[PDB]
Amino acid sequence: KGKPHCSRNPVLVRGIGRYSRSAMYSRKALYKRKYAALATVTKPVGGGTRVVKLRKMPRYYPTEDVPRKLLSHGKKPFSQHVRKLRASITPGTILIILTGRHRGKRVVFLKQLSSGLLLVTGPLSLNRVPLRRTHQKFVIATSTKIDISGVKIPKHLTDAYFKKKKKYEITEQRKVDQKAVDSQILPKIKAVPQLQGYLRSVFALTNGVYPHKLVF
Amino acid sequence: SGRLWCKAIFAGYKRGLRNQREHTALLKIEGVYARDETEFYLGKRCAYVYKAKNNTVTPGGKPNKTRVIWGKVTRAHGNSGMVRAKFRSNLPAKAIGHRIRVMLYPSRI
Amino acid sequence: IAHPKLGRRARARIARGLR
Amino acid sequence: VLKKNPLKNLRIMLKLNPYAKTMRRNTILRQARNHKLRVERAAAALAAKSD
Amino acid sequence: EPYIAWGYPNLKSVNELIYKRGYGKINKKRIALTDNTLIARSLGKYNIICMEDLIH
RNA sequence: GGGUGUUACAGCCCCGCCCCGGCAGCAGCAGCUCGCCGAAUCCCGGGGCCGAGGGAGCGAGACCCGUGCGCCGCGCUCUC
RNA sequence: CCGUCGGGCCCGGGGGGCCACGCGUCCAGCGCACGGGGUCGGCGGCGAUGUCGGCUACCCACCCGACCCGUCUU
RNA sequence: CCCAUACCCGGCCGUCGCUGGCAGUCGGCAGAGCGAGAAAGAGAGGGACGCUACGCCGCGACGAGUAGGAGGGC
Repeated sequence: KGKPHCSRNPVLVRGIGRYSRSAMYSRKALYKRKYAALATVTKPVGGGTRVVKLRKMPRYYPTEDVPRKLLSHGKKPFSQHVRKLRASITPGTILIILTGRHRGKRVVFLKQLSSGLLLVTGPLSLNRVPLRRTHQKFVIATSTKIDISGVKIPKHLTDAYFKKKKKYEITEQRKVDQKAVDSQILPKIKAVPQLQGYLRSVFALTNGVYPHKLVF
Repeated sequence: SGRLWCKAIFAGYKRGLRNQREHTALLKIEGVYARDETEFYLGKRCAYVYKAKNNTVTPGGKPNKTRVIWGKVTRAHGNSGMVRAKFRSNLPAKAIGHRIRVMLYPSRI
Repeated sequence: IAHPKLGRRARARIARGLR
Repeated sequence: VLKKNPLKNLRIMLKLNPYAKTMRRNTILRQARNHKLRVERAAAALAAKSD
Repeated sequence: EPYIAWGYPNLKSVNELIYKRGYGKINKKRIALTDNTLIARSLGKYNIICMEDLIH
C-alpha cells in the first residue's frame, strides 16, 4: 500500500536512466529504510454426497504431439507493438492514396488510430471518400496544413468501428458521423483559396515529371 | 486517372564480363542519372506487367489476360542513376528493354 | 571479498548490510 | 548461442562490461552541458555585436 | 613483408576487435566470447576474468 | 602607352616597441583553406537480406502437487 | 628555485557526483525490456465450369555460358 | 563505382575432431540439480517426447583431384 510514484529518474536514452544506482539509492531514500525479515469440490446428490475433481482427465490421446517451444522474449503480440508515424504527417495534412481504389485522390488526414492505421477522410462533397482507414505507408504527405486543432473528433469511433465484420450497405449509424465532422472542415476548406478545387483534382504523373525531381 | 508508376527499363541481369546471375535485375529508372537522386526510389516496389493467352484471375476484377511478377529495388547501381532490383521469380529474358512499373506506394515521406 | 575460498567470512557484513 | 555485436546491442555490452553503462551515462551529460555552453557562447555574441 | 600488412593498433581499434570478432580457443574449438565466465574458465589462473581484463 | 619615382588622390613587405598589442573565434555552418583522431564518442534515421533451433523451467518445498515469461544480465514501483 | 588541466582512493590541513550505508570492542515480492536464434492474443482477397495449383518430367522461345567423347602423351 | 566458387555473415549436406553428452524414464519406497572462474561432499553421526546404446544428442573446424588406396551402399 502507498502512493506509487513515477520513476524518480527520467529515461535519458532508451535503456538508460539519468541517475546512477548509487544516485538512485539516496533518491529512493533507502538509507533510513532498512527492511529486514482447490478443484476438488464436494456436491450433494439425492446415495450420500460426491466429490468431483474438476479439470477432469482427458479421454483421448493423439499418437504424437509437438514438444513445447523454447522461450523467446522479444516477440510480443500485435496489440502491444509501439505505433510509429512519420514526422511529416501532422494532423491537418492532406494526403494522397496510392493503392486503394481512390488512387491519387487528394484526401485529408485527421488522427492516428490504435492499431496504427490512420483516420484519413476525404470531404464527401469533394472526394467521395468516407471516414476511412489507410496505412501510413501508402500516403503522400503533402506540405499543406489546415488548422484542424479546433475540430472535435468523435470518441465513439475507433479501430473496431471500421472492421470488415462479415454485400456492404452503409448503415444508418455510419451516415451520422460523416456529416458531423464535415460541418467544421467544409467551411475550413473554403476559408482557404482554391482548396476545395484541389481536393476534387486527382494526383497523376505526366511526361517529364519525376517525383524525386520535384518536391510536394 | 493518370499513371501512378514511373517508367523503368530492364537493361539486363546482374552480370560481370562473362557471367551473369539472374537473381537480381538492373533497372534504369527514367529521370535519375546519378547516385544522389537514386535515394528516393530506394525501397519502392516494382512490377513487370505482361500478358499471356490463358485468362488468369485479377484480385478485385474479372480474370484478365495480364500477369505480373512483383519485386523491389535493392540498391543503387553504378554512378549514373542505375539501380539493382530483385524480384520474386527471375525476370524472363524476353523482358529485355521493355517497360516495367516502379510504383511509389512503399513511400517513406 | 569476491574470493570463494578465503573470502567466505568476508561476505558477511554485506548480507547484514542489506537488511 | 548467437554472438550479438556488443557495440550496438546494449545489454550484451553490460553483460560483459558493467562500467560501460556509466561510461555511457557519462559523455551525455558532459555533451549536453558542452552543447549548453556552446549555445551560450553563441548567445553571448548576439549581445556583443549590438552593444 | 610482401605477404602481410601490419601496424601498431589503436586502443579503439583493439576495443572494436575483441568485442566484434572475439573468439576463443577453448579445448581446440573456436567458441564465442560472449560470456565473462569462459574467459574466467580458462584464463582465471592469470587474473583475467573479464573481457576488460583481456583488453588490459 | 612610356619612363622617372617610394605611399602621394592606391597598396605590398619588413623590424622594434605596444601584456604573444588586445578583441570574438576556433582544425569554425565564411557546411571545400589545409590535418590526424576518439576511454579525447555518443545519439537518431533509411534500405536490403534472414528467423536456424524448439520439455531453457520457476516456487509451495515431504508444513505440498500449482504454474510455464523461465537463466544470466539492466533498473521499475511498494512494505517512509 | 621554477614548470606539470602530474602521481600518491590527486598527501594532509583550516557546484557536480559516488557500484557510498548499520552497532560494539581492540591493534522479500511484482510488473518493464537493445536480456540464452520470430512472433502476431494482426489482417485483405478470389475460388464450380473455367478458374486455382503442380519444382521436375513434353514442346517452345529468349539471356548468358558452352569445341566430341574414348585413348597414348609434358 | 564495377565483380571471382577467395573473404565475412547465415541456412543446409557430409566428413573429422572433442577418443564428446545420454542406462537418471532415479515419480505417494517420488522430490525434479551438477555452466561453476577457483586441489575436494546439496554425505552420515497424478507427472510429454525418448534409448534399432551398430541408437540418439551436442558443440567447433574442414570439403579440389587423375594414377592409386580404403570405407559404405535399405
